[PDB]
Amino acid sequence: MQIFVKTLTGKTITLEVEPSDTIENVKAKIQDKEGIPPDQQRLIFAGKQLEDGRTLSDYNIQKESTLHLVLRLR
Amino acid sequence: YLGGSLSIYIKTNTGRTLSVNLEPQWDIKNVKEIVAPQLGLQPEEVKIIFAGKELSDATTIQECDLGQQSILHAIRSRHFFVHCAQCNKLCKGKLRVRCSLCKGGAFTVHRDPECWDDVLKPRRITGHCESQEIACFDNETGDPPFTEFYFKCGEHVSGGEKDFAAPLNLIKINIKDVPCLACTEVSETVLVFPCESKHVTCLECFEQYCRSRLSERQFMPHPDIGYTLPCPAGCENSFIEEIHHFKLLSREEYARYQRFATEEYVLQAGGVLCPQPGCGMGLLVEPECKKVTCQNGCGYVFCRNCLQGYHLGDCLP
Amino acid sequence: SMAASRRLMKELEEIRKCGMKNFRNIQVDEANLLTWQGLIVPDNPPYDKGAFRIEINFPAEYPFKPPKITFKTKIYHPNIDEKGQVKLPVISAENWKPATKTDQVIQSLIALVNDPQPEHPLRADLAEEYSKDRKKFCKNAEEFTKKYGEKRP
Ligand SMILES: [Zn+2]
Ligand SMILES: [Zn+2]
Ligand SMILES: [Zn+2]
Ligand SMILES: [Zn+2]
Ligand SMILES: [Zn+2]
Ligand SMILES: [Zn+2]
Repeated sequence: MQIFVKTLTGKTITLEVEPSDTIENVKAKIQDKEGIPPDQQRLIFAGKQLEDGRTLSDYNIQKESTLHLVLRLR
Repeated sequence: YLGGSLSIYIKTNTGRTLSVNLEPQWDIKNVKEIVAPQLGLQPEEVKIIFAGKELSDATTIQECDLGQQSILHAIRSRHFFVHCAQCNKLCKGKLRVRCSLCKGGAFTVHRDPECWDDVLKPRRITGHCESQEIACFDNETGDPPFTEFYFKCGEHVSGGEKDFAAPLNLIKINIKDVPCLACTEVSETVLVFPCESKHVTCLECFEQYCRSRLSERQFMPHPDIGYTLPCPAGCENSFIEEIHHFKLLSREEYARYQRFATEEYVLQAGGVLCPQPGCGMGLLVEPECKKVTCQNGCGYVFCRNCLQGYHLGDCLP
Repeated sequence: SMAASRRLMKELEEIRKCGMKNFRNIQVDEANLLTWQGLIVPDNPPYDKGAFRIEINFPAEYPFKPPKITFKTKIYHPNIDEKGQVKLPVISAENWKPATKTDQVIQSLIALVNDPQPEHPLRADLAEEYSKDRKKFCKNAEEFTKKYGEKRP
């Protein structure tokens, strides 16, 4: 199944990922397709930050849910 | 009553998959006496599993709450509500189960909970699995994984292996003809609010209330829960703890909920938005750092204390 | 705009059949359902048997958002603005339950009129006046309310 990651700009990116995948995996895919540093990425869905350790299935992400991207300079 | 005839897939312990279509009123014992000569096993040997329960030999096929192109399994041994991506309107959901270790189905569940029960937690019950010659073991792991449930839309054709939907646990059939608070209009399908008083609202009012509290960024913020809504009456500790209910509203009305939630999260957590038009990029800069870049974006540098171009001198106006 | 306007209409109907003496002359312009006109006759002496004309506009989100009330007839009263706007605690968005019926709110407004509250004034001068001196306040009040407002038998 597929999901959408969306920078506030409007730049929508389509990523194939399965429910039982950690946030770390998604981060790795996003950064692989764009070039972001792994640490700089903070995924936010419905106003809550997604913990690297947990999975998408723990947050009940549907087909084509929008996981907005926020970038942490740090 | 369109067709009546049902078509069903059957996945055995072995890799083979068998497509068989039946009439909804055949005995499950008969189905066993049909599957047995299908693979060559004896009729006395076959145990059939579906959604976790050891199927009664006498029960009717139609009784099983079964849709189309669904899957049952076999072995030689001897009123829900969900939101669908394809179906915008919420549909009656069906409950299936999958093994945590091998990510497969066809296992027996120990408790079989009816309704209004403790559920939706990663760790609950362990069960025996058929796949991989009964090799689903937790004895070695120590860290305990468990049989986990999932829901499917029952109004249309489904893909048995991985199809799922969002469960809306706050939506019930009006079994006691309870009137909606907002309209005093008894609706067959309603939503129950998490407060003590058990306030209830129909779907029209869910939508109107949401889309009214939405344009002005009025969603109450809880860290763990998310950006949710308070009770219509404003009852304490009555925040919708599963957000997906908002999907009752369509693309615009809900995606904008997502966007606004993200923006407000960025704003309150200390992060700053992007001033360059049509960027809105939220960049969580380390509190002390005061040079703002736009990571993988418009690279415009602003003071953050002025929302203007990068200036060395302090911004007085 | 469905379970909203229809509820509003139902409330309107019940208010119509409930021809309570204090609130009379209901005028709902058939064009816009969201605006009402009314005429209120207080029993108390400061506004004695003088009908005051009010207008009630309901939001497009009526069931979940408090309606607003303005006074087309000028009135000398502390909790009432010069423009005609009114500060009613039952209305104010800080504490307004959706289930609250229109007639209850109207009754609350009437109660507010009969006995003014100087605790939270929109018009400070009148509040200090009424708090400190009542008789001169009552003189100005009765004078003004006989000067403006159409009497009704
Ligand atoms: Zn569906
Ligand atoms: Zn298994
Ligand atoms: Zn309703
Ligand atoms: Zn409540
Ligand atoms: Zn930018
Ligand atoms: Zn500056």
